[PDB]
Amino acid sequence: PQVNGLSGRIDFHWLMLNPNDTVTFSFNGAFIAPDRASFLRGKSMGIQSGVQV
Amino acid sequence: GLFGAIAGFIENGWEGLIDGWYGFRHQNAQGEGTAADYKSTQSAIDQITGKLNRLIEKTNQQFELIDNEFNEVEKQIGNVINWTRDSITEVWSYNAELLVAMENQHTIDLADSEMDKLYERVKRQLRENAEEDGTGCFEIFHKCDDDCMASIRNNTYDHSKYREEAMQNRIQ
Ligand SMILES: *[C@@H]1O[C@H](CO)[C@@H](O)[C@H](O)[C@H]1NC(C)=O
Ligand SMILES: *[C@@H]1O[C@H](CO)[C@@H](O)[C@H](O)[C@H]1NC(C)=O
Repeated sequence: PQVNGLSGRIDFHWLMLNPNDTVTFSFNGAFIAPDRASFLRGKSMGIQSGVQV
Repeated sequence: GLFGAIAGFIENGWEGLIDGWYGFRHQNAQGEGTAADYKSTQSAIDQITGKLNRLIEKTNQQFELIDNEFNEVEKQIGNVINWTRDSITEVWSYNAELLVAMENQHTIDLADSEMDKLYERVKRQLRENAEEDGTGCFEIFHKCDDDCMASIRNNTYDHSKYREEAMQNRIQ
């Protein structure tokens, strides 16, 4: 179904590389490759709300 | 109460006594007089305080989101979560209502004890000088001036220095 004008869809997958391990991507098409990785800075708490801060 | 002196033989309370929780009200030659007893009143207040200091300013544990209000989680896991949470709510609701009944039952009897402890202590000071009618009163059988009354309050009453006089009026 049309969402933002496109009837195609991208499926986002994820894994968590442990330190010193290696991830490998074989692909001959239909790939959305990561440019940058992401690391967690510490601890926090998330909530869901609709009120003033 | 459990010790029957908050409803047993003290018929009613004294709305005028705002000095404390428990107290004395005497009658003698010089006239009327009302004073509160600190050592008792504070003994119950220090006790209610213990309860409050136990139920208030608890440092509860940190919990995180497992649900999603904006993008509902999968159904089968959403039900195990809704189910589990509903069950814990039963426990705490039960634990909350039961704890208060336990505590409120205790506090209400606890106050009795402080009344009976005061009453049954004053009676021992007046060993054979007085008799108790049974309304929470002590019929004194000697001249007890307003200094003799205050003697009872701070526990300086020397039963011996009135005994022979009191025992006389007691038997005639
Ligand atoms: C990862 O390898 C580096 C050197 O290649 C080493 O200094 C480090 O201790 C290793 N860390 C772990 C968790 O194996
Ligand atoms: C779980 O409960 C929430 C409200 O607490 C409700 O909105 C949601 O639809 C429920 N999920 C299921 C699968 O019943």
